[PDB]
Parts: sequence; structure tokens; C-alpha cells
Amino acid sequence: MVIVPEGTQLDEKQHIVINNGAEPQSFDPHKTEGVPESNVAYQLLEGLVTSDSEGKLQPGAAESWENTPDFKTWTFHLRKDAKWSNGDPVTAHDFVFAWRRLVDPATAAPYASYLSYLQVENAQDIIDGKKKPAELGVEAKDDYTFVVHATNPVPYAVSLTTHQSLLPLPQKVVEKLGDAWVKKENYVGNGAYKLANHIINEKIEFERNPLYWNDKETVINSATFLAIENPSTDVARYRAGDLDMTSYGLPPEQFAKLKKELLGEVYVTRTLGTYSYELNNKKAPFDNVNIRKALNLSLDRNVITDKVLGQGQTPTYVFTPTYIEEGHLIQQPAYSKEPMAQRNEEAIKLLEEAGYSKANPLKFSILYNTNENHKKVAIAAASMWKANTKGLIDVKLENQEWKTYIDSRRAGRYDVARAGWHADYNQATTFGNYFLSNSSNNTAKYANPEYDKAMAESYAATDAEGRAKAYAKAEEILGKDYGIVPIFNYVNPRLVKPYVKGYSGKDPQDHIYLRNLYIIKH
Amino acid sequence: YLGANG
Repeated sequence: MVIVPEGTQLDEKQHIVINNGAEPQSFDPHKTEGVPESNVAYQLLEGLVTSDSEGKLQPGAAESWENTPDFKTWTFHLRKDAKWSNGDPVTAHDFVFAWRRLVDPATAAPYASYLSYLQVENAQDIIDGKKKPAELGVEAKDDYTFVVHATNPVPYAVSLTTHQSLLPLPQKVVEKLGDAWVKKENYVGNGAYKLANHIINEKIEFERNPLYWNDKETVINSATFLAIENPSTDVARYRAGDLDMTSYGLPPEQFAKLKKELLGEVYVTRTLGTYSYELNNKKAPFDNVNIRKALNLSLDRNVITDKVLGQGQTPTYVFTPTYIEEGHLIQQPAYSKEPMAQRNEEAIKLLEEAGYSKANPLKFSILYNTNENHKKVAIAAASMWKANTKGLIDVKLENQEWKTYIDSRRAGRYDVARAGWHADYNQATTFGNYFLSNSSNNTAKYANPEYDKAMAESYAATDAEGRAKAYAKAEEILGKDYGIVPIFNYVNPRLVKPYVKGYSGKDPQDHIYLRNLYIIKH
Repeated sequence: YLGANG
């Protein structure tokens, strides 16, 4: 109804097929940290606030909310008639239950730190085993009023609440079934869809959740998510007419021709994302700053963005995208403005000083998730690091399936890993928070108490300028330590069939909510 | 969020 322009002739079936790119780790939002996982979670569950086709915030499970003028108390007014898919009522108790479970050490959640980022009273103490989960600073004031108590001002709090990690869970179900609640037979959610089927490595089928509070505005009746790893295979299925929307990678070598032949089907979203090679800071020899610096100097970003990809990705030398809100004072480092000849000279010296030569080069593997585009970037990186250092680096490639790749990065079983970080919310700390010493997201094992202190100063600021200065200083410190190898800021290219509507190409987080889409007839 | 693609 409302999302559909008047007069628009809708197709009768309303089925859509989307490539989700990989088999998700889990459908439990406390056990996951990836885009494939969040894409599934967002169809089955809905948090306090959610977003439209352009990423603008809109009421979710909460119909209204407010904050105290100090930005420390956040009150959410929940819908009195909203239900779980089994008929249970959705209440503030479910949010209290879910947010406690997220920080509870027993959950071992990859995103435990998220409530620490939000500065929720006692979140960090709970993660650290010093306080019980019941001591977390959130409460059901009554069944339909959920209150969040932050120890520091967090003016961007509402945007943080759209993240998968803060989705509610059906307390009554999870308390009874444990971790097994996530099985298809048991899953209960408050989102627009429910799980109709799941075949590992093949497909996830979604069906309408008729008990969704806003089911009357949902148009798509059913959807399939595929798990096609390689952009070229994604495009081949699309052109065979067997899927309707690709994942957010397209083959660089096909890109020009696809724009020519598929007019109005090629979308490119400019997103708040950074593609990096993460260095394992606690594994020899990347514990050596001199070697981390050599790798940064000797990698020519323009080769990757202009010659390997060429889809609008832009080179970067910092973790935070500088165009994110409050990111504007972050500076690209000085070396980024030196000619490659100078950079390569400096890198070779550093590597010789560290005992490498053509006969005894620095050897390591780039770990990446199986994907032909990542392979291309890794080959170009391998090739550049060898030639630019005159044979002093010799790089192997190792691809793993998504789930294995995530496990390997979290377990520290890597030298150098391909890493993409997409904003959890449209403000700088979604990047800055990543490299805090104690962040559950910090798989790099980067730890500088001076980085942590610079970030901490942001909460003492009283305005966006004060915050932006603190974030600039944090990034400067991360830059001087060469903690990682930033490569580019993302663009998200997709093919979308012309009968698919409600995909904007303008959402800086490029979410796809099935409830935002519709299939037209003509 | 960790990104699958690029």
C-alpha cells in the first residue's frame, strides 16, 4: 500500500531472489558480525529504530523516543500491540533480556563491545567479568518503556540502535530453548519475515510474518537469499533471469559493458566502508612497526582502485572514511603524498634493516574469503609488494569460505587478512571504536593506550568540533603505528532488475530490507 | 559490520 506509488501496477506473486553472497555463520544476532548475517537478521527481527530505502531512520519496535539534554538517558516507547511471530507480546523485557545476553561473557558475542561503544552503565564491567549481566544500565520502566542509561554523552545513540547486535530476542523462547532457539523449527522473531527454509550453501527462503506489527504495509510475500561467492557467477545468474538483485560486487572487466547493455539496472552506492589489509599486530614479524610501515609505503592504492577495480572505489590511507559525519578533520598521512619511487626506496631500506633480501624475502599469506574480486586485489597486492621492493616480499594467497575466514581472523590464525568494515551507524566512532585495545571487533590485536585516551577525549567534548578533533588525533596515532593497511573507501555496485522497486542506490550503509521492496507489473 | 565483498 503506502510504499507503492498510487496507480502503480503491482505483480501478483511478489517473490524476489537476492544474492546474499555467502552462507551466514548463524541467524542468532549475538553470534555474528558480518553483512551476510545482518541481511538475514534484519528480515526476521526489528529493533528500536530501523531505516528506509535511503538509510534514513524511522520508527521500528519503538514508536517514539527522547533523550535528556546531557545525551545520557535514552527513553524508548514501544508499541503496545506488537507481537512475536508465535503471538507472544514484544515488551521492554525482551530488549533488557537481549542487551544483557549481548554483554554476558557466557554468550561470547563477537559484538559484545557494542554496548560499551554506547557507553551503557556497567556494559564494559560485565564484558570484563566484574559485574553480573543484571547490573547493565538498561531497564523496563514498564512493559512498553525501555530506558538506556549511558555514563557519557552519546548524541548519536539512536543511530547505534539500528544495528543487528541490538535486535530484541524473544525472552520466553530463548530462556526455554537456549542457543537452539535459532533452529528453523524454533525461531521466533518480530520482523517482517520468518524462515520458510534453509539449505546450507544453497538458499534461505523467507515467508511473510503475518504477525509483524506493520504486515499491512509489507508488499513482498516471499524471498530467496542465495550464497553465490563469486561476482561473475552472481552476474551470470542475474542475466539468465534466475535472480533479481546481485550482491554488492561486480566483475571489474565486465562493468563497462554491463552499464552499456543493462540501462538503469546498474546501481553504484557510495557507502561508508573501508577495505584494508589487517596486519596481525601480535604475530611475528608484524609486531615490528618498521615492517608494518614498509608494507604501507610499498602498496600503491591507485593501482587497485583505478586499474584492478575501477568502479568508483577511492584510495585511502586511514581507517575512517573522512566523509563520515564528524570525520572531516581526519588527515591522510604525509607519505600518501610522496612519489612511489621515494616510498619504495624507504620500504626497501626498512626491509633490509629487518634482515630481508631477494634470497631471503619476507614471506606471508593474505587470508581472504573466497571471492574472485578479492583474489584479483590480493594478486595485484602480492605482485606490487614483490616488484616495488625488488623481490624482498614474497606473498602467498589463501582463500577460505566466509565462516572459516571469520573464525580464522577472530582466532588470530593469520598473518595478513583482507578486511572490509562497513559503518554500523553514520558517525565516525563506528570506525574509531574498532581499534580500542579492548574492542571485541579488534581482530588486528592493535593496542595503544594513547589511541584509547584520544578516543576517550571525545566524550569530554561538548560539540561536534571537539569530537572530530579527538577522532582526528586517534587516527593520527593509529597511522603512526601502521596498525593496518587501508586501501580504499567502498562503492557498492549492484545489478537490480527493472521490475524491482524500492532500492535507492543512496543508502550509505546499503541495507536491503525486504519490507522496503515491491515488484511492478509493467 | 565485516563486509563479505568489494
